[PDB]
Amino acid sequence: TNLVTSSFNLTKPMKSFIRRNGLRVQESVTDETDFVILGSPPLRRTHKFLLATSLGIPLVSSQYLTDCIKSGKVLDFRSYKYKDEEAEAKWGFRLDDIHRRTCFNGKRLYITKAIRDSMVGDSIHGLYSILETSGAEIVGDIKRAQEKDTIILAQPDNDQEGRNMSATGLNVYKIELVALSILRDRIDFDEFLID
Ligand SMILES: [Mg+2]
Ligand code: NA
Ligand code: NA
Repeated sequence: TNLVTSSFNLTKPMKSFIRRNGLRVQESVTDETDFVILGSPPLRRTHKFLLATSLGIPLVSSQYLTDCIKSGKVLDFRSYKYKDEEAEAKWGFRLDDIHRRTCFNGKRLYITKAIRDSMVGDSIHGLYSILETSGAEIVGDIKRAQEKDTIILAQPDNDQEGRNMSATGLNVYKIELVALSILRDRIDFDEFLID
């Protein structure tokens, strides 16, 4: 059984339980991950959480491993699904909505130069990873971003490409579109439209 943790301090006794009971901690979420343990509420919208949600991987409470130790047994993690009604209301999604996301399947996305340059390193890496994991095609040539139904992600300010594309009549969207659409498995374009 393969698990990942996010926003959680695995203890030494928990690592020993994992080692002795046929569990394995992975560094990254993949299709081979069976569940992700998250730190206790308030839920943090980490990269691992977003990838797990996109891939249909269950999220599990921090209490699971403690109860496994107390019981001396590998309990059913499905009985320890993560709960946070506050986050569900904030972001408009449901944690028990566990399935592979389809909302970016077949979609083409253009990310402006301003975003690419500002996010160089871990941030842009994460954005490309969530998109590609979710079946999106990333467009590199701004001239191809004119093609029908391309989703253009831009900054609301200080973004020459976003400004110029909007000036042609195209719509450009805030980067927050991606994380929230994964959580909802639905793209609510008007919420993210840049004026
Ligand atoms: Mg870590
Ligand atoms: Na962390
Ligand atoms: Na415009």
